[PDB]
Amino acid sequence: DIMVRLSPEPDLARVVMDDLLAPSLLDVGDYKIVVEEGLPSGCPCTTQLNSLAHWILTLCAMVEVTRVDPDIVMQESEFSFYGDDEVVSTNLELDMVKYTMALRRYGLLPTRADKEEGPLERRQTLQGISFLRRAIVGDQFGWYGRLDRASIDRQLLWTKGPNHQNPFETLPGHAQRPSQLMALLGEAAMHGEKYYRTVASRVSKEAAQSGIEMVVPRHRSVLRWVRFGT
Amino acid sequence: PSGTYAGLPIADYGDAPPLSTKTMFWRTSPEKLPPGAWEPAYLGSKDERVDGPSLQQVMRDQLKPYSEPRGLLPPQEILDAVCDAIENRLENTLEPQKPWTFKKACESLDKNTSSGYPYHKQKSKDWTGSAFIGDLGDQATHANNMYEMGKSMRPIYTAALKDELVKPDKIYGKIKKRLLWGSDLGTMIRAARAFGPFCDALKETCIFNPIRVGMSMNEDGPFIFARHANFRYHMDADYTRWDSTQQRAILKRAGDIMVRLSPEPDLARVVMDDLLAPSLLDVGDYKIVVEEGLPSGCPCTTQLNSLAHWILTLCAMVEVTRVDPDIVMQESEFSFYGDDEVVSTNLELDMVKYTMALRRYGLLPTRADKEEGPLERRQTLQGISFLRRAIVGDQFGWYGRLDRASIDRQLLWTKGPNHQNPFETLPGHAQRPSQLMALLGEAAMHGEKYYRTVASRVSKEAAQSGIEMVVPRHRSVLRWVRFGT
Amino acid sequence: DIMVRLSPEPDLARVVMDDLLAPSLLDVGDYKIVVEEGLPSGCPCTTQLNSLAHWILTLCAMVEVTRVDPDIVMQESEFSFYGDDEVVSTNLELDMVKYTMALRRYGLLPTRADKEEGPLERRQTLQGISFLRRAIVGDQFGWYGRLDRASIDRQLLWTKGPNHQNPFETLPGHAQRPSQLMALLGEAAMHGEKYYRTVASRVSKEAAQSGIEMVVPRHRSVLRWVRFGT
Repeated sequence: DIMVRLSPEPDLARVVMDDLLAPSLLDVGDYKIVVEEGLPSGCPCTTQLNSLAHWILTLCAMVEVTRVDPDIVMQESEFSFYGDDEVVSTNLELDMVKYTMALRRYGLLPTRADKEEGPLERRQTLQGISFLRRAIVGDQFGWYGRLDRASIDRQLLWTKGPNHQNPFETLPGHAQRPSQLMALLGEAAMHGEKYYRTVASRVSKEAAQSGIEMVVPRHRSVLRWVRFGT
Repeated sequence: PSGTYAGLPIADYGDAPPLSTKTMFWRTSPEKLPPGAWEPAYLGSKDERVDGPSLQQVMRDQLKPYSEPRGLLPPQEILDAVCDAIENRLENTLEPQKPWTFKKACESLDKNTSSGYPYHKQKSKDWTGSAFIGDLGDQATHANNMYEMGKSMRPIYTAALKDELVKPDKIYGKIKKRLLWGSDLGTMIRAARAFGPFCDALKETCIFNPIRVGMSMNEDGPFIFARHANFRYHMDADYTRWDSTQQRAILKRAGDIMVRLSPEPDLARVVMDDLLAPSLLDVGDYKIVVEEGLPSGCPCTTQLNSLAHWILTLCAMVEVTRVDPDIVMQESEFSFYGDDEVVSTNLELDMVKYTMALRRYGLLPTRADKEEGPLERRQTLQGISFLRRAIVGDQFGWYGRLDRASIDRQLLWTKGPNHQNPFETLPGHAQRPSQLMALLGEAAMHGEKYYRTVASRVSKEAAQSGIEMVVPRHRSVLRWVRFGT
Repeated sequence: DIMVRLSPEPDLARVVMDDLLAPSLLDVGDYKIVVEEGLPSGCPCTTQLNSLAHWILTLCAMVEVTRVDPDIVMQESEFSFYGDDEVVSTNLELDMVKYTMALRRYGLLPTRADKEEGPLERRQTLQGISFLRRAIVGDQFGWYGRLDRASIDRQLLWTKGPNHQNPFETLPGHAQRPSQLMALLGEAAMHGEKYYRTVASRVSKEAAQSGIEMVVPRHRSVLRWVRFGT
């Protein structure tokens, strides 16, 4: 409803929007089945429309529970959505027992992060919450998102290439991993000297057998590049 | 199916469309061609200059020597000695490249020319000034994956007959017509990726290294030939049926070097190992198997071929002279472009033993530019030729000048659309501004008198003509060709 | 006479040239004076006109001595000229006594390039002559002009700067070092390994405590940039 009304062509956008939401047709090999429900996640718009719903579902719960009108909640809160991924920040004194119910009651399925169990927890720090799969971290210089070391490590163990049947198969030098390789250093240097140095272990070797060779940067040197850019 | 086509095994059915019964050449005057004048090659059963064998048959004729017993390998002790020397020299000269992208490889290809197996579409039919879509697109994609993955593909070469001007005999005597191998786009881009960096390296050291592929006769000529002149003895060595007489064993030796100087060697090994594996050739009705000789389709091959050449020659010299190939190669300047060679050297070379060596390898030199041998060598660099140009010893330096008789032709014939009868006149041509110029400058270097008779012909060839152009003065244009830019 | 003939405004050149050659006025401070002879050497074209005379003078003797038509000698000879700077190569059998005598008669003062004495010797080897204070050298790859040891030694020991009265003074961290300092790196490669190491360091020494850091490429890696390219 919202996106159509907000589009330069409401008359036309409506016909298209009705089409998406109409009980959907999903080709699953042997058949095309009718999917009446959930989200039809094909199209371009989709992920925006998806987040838009998430906005609508979070707000409803907050208003249902706190009983403050939705403009005041929203002037008292900072929201972050991306499809299903979400941070919800508010000064309002929200009942977490009462909240989770409303959510579940709408048929949603919230879990206590990857810590298991509730009611959902609230905290008075932002540290620890994450978003787009990076850790939300704050220091003397401001806030930033930091892809965690476990997550960094895998990227060292796997590289993308053409479709094949055995995952343990190794490529050649693969002469197009300098872009990706650089980021890894950046990501690492935000975990202090100890770590970055042992990521300086691997990013070194896997640079020998590759298309070109450059020298590995200094920590403080790359951390700056990483934090304030560019 | 099975199992013998012109001396060679059958492996499968062919998919090659039929041979061109047509020429691209067209006459410039209706005037009756001079006596003994070159003409486009024979065009089969519909050709009207003669009734002769099928093109099918002509091609069988061309395939005879691929089945011939191969010649012998150079002595093992001399073979490695050289090969290790050649690579070290490249290593001391070649600027290391950065790997060729699909993007780059897809760009390199001569877009005006058949796709090969299996669509057989001219490449332009499917390109976007950008990348291959549709048919070739898919073909181009698949091969690229097989590259990065270091997995293998079987080249499928298509066979053709070169449309060119030939000595009239080769129409009215024993009909001959030269064989070409069309590569398939898969092998094409694949080899382009694998071996493009190397060829580029070669390009940008073609004056310092004997492999002159990519050179400019005009810009680079005066200094390549200047290096040659720095040596006492010079020799034509003129080879018959180079590509057919080749030994894969040596093609593998040049393959090894090439692969050794490639950015992604492991990826390159495969491509080579394929290129060199017994070649499948698509000759119309049947695909057959060519185990020996040089498979000529893809990029690379010409540098590959010269590189082999380099080896063979360097072998004979070490074989005969008894000298370490480093010294030979430092008492000598070479020039190879495919089979076209010129060898300049300070070492007294026993011409009898030397020729013998080459023949023993299963090569076929004829006599320099006369009849019968022992091969011979001169004290002077004039008289030798290369890339169809006579090397000239001028006060302003050395150069390449296209011979009189070669000019007469380029004035007698013009390239156009494909037609049935070479003798028709191309109704009021347009495209000559560049080509006319060059031949006017070619004739420039043959003196003031020759230039006049040319100028006039140029002009009535500028009669019914697209651009009403000036004949510049001789002095002026002679300045223009020699010195540049 | 030649320069004018072969210039697009001959009429007007005739003047400037007739001007440029007329008994010349030279301000030495106390007085301007008249110099009627020798080269008047301030003008853009100056060095070409002077080269042009060197040619004329070289041929004049050569032709006198061999007694062959000057254009013939020019097709049995190759010449390089740069003001007073020459290399004369030839297939003509040339009498070194009479040649020396012929020039010293034109009033020239040649000498034996490396042993300071005439008649001028003539060797069978292009190696050991210099041109533009680089020495002619030939290896298995071809010929090249190389700058010698002492000159490259001198180029490290000193550097340009603004005007000053005492030359042992040292300015701060000279920033226009790199673009040159690299070339020095180049020109020493051509003396091979041992020496190149000797320079490789002296280069490190400075450039670090100057602009940024220097990459000191491997000896064989410069040789290729230096000899071949690019």
